[PDB]
Amino acid sequence: SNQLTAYTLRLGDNCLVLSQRLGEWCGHAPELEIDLALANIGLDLLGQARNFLSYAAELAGEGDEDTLAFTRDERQFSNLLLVEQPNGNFADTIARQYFIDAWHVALFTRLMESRDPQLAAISAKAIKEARYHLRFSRGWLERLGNGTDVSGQKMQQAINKLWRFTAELFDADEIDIALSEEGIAVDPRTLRAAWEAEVFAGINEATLNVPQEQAYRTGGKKGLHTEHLGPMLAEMQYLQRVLPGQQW
Amino acid sequence: SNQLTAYTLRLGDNCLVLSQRLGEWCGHAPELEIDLALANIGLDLLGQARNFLSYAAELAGEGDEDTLAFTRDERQFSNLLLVEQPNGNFADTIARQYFIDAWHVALFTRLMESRDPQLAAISAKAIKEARYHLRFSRGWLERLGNGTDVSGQKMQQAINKLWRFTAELFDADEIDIALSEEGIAVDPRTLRAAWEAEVFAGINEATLNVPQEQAYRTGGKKGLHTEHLGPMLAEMQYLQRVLPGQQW
Amino acid sequence: STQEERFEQRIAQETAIEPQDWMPDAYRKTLIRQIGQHAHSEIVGMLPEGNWITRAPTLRRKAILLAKVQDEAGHGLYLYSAAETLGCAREDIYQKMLDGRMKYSSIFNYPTLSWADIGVIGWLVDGAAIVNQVALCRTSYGPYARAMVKICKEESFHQRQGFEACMALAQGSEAQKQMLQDAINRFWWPALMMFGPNSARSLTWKIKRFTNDELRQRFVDNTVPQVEMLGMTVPDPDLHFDTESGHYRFGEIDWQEFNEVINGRGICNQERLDAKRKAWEEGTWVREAALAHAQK
Amino acid sequence: STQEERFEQRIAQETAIEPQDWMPDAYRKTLIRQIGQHAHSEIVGMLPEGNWITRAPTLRRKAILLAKVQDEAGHGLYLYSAAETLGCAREDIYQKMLDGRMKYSSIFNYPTLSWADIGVIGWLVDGAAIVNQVALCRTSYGPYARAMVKICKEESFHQRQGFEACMALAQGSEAQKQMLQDAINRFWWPALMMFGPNNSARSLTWKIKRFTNDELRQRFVDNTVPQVEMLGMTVPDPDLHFDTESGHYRFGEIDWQEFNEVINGRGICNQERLDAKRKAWEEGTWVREAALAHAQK
Repeated sequence: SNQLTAYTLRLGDNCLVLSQRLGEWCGHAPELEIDLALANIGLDLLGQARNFLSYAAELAGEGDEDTLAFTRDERQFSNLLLVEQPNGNFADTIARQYFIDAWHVALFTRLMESRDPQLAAISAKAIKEARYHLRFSRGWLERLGNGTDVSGQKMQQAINKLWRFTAELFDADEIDIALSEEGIAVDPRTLRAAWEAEVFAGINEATLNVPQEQAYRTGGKKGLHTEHLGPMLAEMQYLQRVLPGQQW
Repeated sequence: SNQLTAYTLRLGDNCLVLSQRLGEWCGHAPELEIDLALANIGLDLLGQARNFLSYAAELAGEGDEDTLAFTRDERQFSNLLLVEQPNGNFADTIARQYFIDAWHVALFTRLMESRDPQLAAISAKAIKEARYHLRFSRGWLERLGNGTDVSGQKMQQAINKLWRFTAELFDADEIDIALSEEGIAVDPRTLRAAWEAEVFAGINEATLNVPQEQAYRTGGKKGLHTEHLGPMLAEMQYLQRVLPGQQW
Repeated sequence: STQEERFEQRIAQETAIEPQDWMPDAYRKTLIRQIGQHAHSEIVGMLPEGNWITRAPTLRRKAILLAKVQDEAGHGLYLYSAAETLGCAREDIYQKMLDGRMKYSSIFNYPTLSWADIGVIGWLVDGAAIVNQVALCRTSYGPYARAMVKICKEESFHQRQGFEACMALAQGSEAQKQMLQDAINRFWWPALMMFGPNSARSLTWKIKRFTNDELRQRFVDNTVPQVEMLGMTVPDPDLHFDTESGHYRFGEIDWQEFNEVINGRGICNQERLDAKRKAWEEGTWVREAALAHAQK
Repeated sequence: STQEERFEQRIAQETAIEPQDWMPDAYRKTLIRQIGQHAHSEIVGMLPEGNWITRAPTLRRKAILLAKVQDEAGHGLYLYSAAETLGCAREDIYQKMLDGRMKYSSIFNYPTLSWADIGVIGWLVDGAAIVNQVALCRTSYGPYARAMVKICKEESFHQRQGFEACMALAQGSEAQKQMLQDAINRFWWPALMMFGPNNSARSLTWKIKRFTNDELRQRFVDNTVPQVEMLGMTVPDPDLHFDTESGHYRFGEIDWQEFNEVINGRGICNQERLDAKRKAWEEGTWVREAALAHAQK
C-alpha cells in the first residue's frame, strides 16, 4: 500500500504547490477578469490537493491534509519541478499553466478508469475542472502568442524558459510502473502522445515554435527540487511551525 | 532597566532587518565591486545587530542574540519601517542605505558619549563602520542622480518612494525621552538638523529634488510594520522554527 | 419641471428607478460616485486579504480565503456593470481610483500583520459592510438595490466563516487568544470609521436610507455581544450600556485619523494604489494582446 | 627557435614567467582560459552559498557565510586582474562565461536544498578547492602563483568554519545528523568530479599544472575520509576501502557521463546560474552607464 500512498501524494503535491504560486497573483493581475480566473483555478487546484492529500493520509494511517502540507520539508515534497517555477510575468504563468493543464486533462481522463475507486472518484471531479483550466490557459497562449509583436515574443521566451521541465511529465519510476501494471495508475510515458498532440498544436496555432532543446530536468518526484521550493515552504509553513499541533 | 532594553533592541532590530535586505543582493549586483561592498555593509550591520541584541538579552536577564532574532514575531520587532522596505532596483537600495547611513552617523557620533558604558562602546565601533557606509551610499547617490537621464530619474523615483518613512527617524516616544533625560540615549528629534543638513545637501549635490511631501509614516518602533516584515521573518526564522532550541 | 416630479413620486412610492428612466443629473452623478467607490472597495480589499493566502495556517482556511477573494472580484464586476448603466465607463472611474480622484473604503488602508487580522477582517470589517449593504437593499436605483441583494446573500456566508476562524483562536492556545485580542485592538476603531462621519439630498432621494450614526449604532449593538462570546475585550474605556436609551454608548472616534486615512495618509494608502497601478501598467501588454487577437 | 628556447629553459629551471616575457600563443591562451575559469568559479560559487544567507540558522553562522561570500568576490577580482596581465579584457571573458563559451567549476551546478549543504560545500567543496589551489602555488606563471598563495592563506580558514558547522550538526539532534548525512550523500561524488577526468601534455610540461587530476583526487580522498569518520558519517560509496599495498584509500568508479552533462550545461542548476548572472548583468547596465557618465563630468 506504500507505492499507492506515494502516488497519491505526488498528485496532491503538484496541485498544492501550483496553488501556492497562483495565490501570489491575487490583486496583481492585468485585468479584474484574470484575477478572478486565477483565484478560481487556484481554488480548484487546492480542492484537488485536499482530496489527494486526505486520501494519502488515510492510506498511511496517520496525519491529515494539514500535517502533510505543513510539517514535511522540501526533501519530502514530491511535486513536479514545473509547478514550483516562479510566476515571472503573465506569459511565464500562462505557459506553466498550459503545460500542466494539458497534462492534467490527459492524466485524469485515464485516471477516472482506475481500479482504485477513491482515485477514480477524485479524478472524475478533477477532470471537469482541468478542462476549464486548459481552455483558460490555451486561450491566453493564443491571445499572447498571436497578439502583438511584443506579446508573442514574451510568450515564446516563457515557453523556452519552462521547456526543460517538461521531461518530468513523462518520467516513470518503480512506483508508477508497479501501479500501472495493476491497472491502478497511469504510466506517465504513455501520456506523451496525447500531451504533445495538444501542446504542439496549441503552440503552432499561436504562431510560436516548439523548442528544439530536448527536455532534461527531473527530480521533483523523488524530493530533489530546484532552489525555489525551499523559500515557498518557509512562507507557507511559517505559522504552523511557530505554533504546531493547533486548531485553526 | 526595561526602557534601556527596548532602546537597545530597537537599534539591534534596525541593523538586523537591513542586513537581511542586503543579503538578498548577494551575487545579483550590477558589478562585482558592488557585490563586495553590499556584502561588506551587510556584514558590518549584522555585527552591530549582534552587539545590540546581545546587550539586550543581558539586560533582560534571559535569551541571547538568537532567541531575539529567531523567536520573536513581527508584532515584537521594533526596527524602523525604512529598513524593511523591499530592495527594488539599485536606486531604491541606495536611497534607503543613504537615509539610514546619514542617520547612523548622526546617532552614533552622539551615542558614543552615552552615560551607559556598553552603549558607548558599541557606538564607538559602529560609528567607524557607519562613516564608510555613508561614503558608499552618498557616492552612489551622486553617481546615479548626476549620471545619465535614465539613472537620475530612477534615483529621484527612489527618493520619492521612500520619503514618507523618514518621519520615524525623528519620532520620539516615552522610552527615548526618559533615557535622554538621563543622558543615556539620544532624543531622536534632535537628530533632524544634522540629518537634514547632510541629506538635503547630498540630494542637491546629485542634481535632485528634496520631496515636498511631509513625511508621515511611523509605527515600526512599537511593532506596527508594513506588510513587508512578515514575509521576511518567515524566510529568516524558518529553520529555527522547524527545529527549535538547537545548536548550529 | 414635470419629470422632476414624477421622479419624486417614484421615490416616495418605492418604485425602482431603472437605467432607461428619467432622473436628475445630480442623482445620476452621486450614484456613479457611490457605486463606483463601492466597486473600487471590492477590488482594493482583495489586497489585505490576499496578503495572507500563501501563509494561511490550514488548507481549510486557505480554501475559504481564496473563495472569499474570488467573490470580491466577482462583486467588483457586478458593481462596475451597475455603474455603467448610468453612462460612465469602468476604465474611466478605475483611472480616477488610481489617481486618487475617487476613493475606496478607508478600512483597506490598514495592514494585515497576523493571521488573526484575516479572521477579524472577515468577522468585524465584513460585519460592518453587511450592515451597510443590507441598509442599501432598498436604495432607490433599481440596478444598485438588486446588486445589493445578490451581494448580501453571498457575503454574509463569508462573514460567518470569518467569525468561525476567530472562534477557533478564542478557544485555542494562549498564544492564539492573544493573537486575536491584538487584531481586535488594531481593527475595532477603523471598523467603526467605515460608516463615515457624523446627506440632505441622499436621504431625500433614498440613495441612503439610514444615517451613518444609526448604522454604526446598530453595528455596535450587534457586535459587542459577539466580542463577549469570544472572551475578548473592546479597546474602548468609555464603552458602556445606557439603560435610558437601550443602546451601547461608546468613545469618540478619532476623526483626525479618519481624515488622514481618506486623504491618502494612512498606513497602507501608498502601497495599495502602488499595487493596483503596477498591476495595471505592467498588464498593458496583456490587454493590448487580447485586443489585437480579437481583431484577427 | 631562440624565443621558444629561452622560454622552455625558463620553465625547466622554474624561473617564473612574467607578463612582459615572450610566450607561445597556446601557452597564453591556456593560462587565460584557466585563470579565467578559476575567476568565473569564484563568481558563480557566490550563488549556491548566497541562496542561504537570509535563512542561516544563527547570527554567528550567517556572519561567517557573509564573510565567505565577500571573500569569494574579492578572489574573483584578484583572478581577473591576474588574467588581464596576459592581454585579455575582463568584460570580454565574462561575456564568454555568460554565453557558455567559457566554463566554471562543475560543483556550482548543484542546488543547496538544506542548511547542511552549506556546511558540506564549506567543508568538502572547499576542501577540494584548497587541494587544487595549494597544488597551483608552484605554477609557472608568476602572477597566478602569487595569487594562489594569497588566496590559500584566506580560503583554508573558511574551509575550517565549514567543517565546524558540520561538526555542530554531527554532535547535535538526530534530525541535524540526518540533514548532514543527506548533504554528504548528494555532494560527495560531485566533489570528486571537481578535479576533472582521468592539454595535460603541454600543461604539465609547461608546469601550469603540477599534478595530475587523479593524483589530486587521490590526495583529497586520503585526507577527507578520516574527517568523514570524525563526524560519525558514511560516504555513499560501496567500493570505498583503504589499500595497505600502496598506502591510499581507493574509491569506486566515478560516472564521467554525469560530469559530461554538467559541464555541457545540462546539470541541475546550469540554467539558473547563468540566468542569474545574465539578469544581474543586463539589469545592471543602467547602473554601469551611470557611473561612466558621472566620471566623464
